[PDB]
Amino acid sequence: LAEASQAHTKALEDAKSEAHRVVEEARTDAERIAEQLEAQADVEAERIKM
Amino acid sequence: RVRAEQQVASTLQTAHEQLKRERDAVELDLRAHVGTMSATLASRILGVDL
Repeated sequence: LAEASQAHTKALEDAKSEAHRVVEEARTDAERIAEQLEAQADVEAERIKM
Repeated sequence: RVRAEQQVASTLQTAHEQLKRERDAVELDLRAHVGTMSATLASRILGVDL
């Protein structure tokens, strides 16, 4: 019982940390996509200008 | 896209009108040479200076 009680919170904090890591990677490639998309926006704008 | 649209549409309208003003105001000044070019065409078609 003692070892299961400690392993519960161990797995809990491990999941917390790894999930924070994954959502951080998501919030990274999110702004990556935002960059790419605004770039495409301005190139389409200049295309229509020409 | 719409920004690149409204701007090009407005400048297109204003350039069309400006080119219309160019056209009507330069239409008749070149007719100073239509007479002499008709004359040289007649000279070519006859084979004489007349």
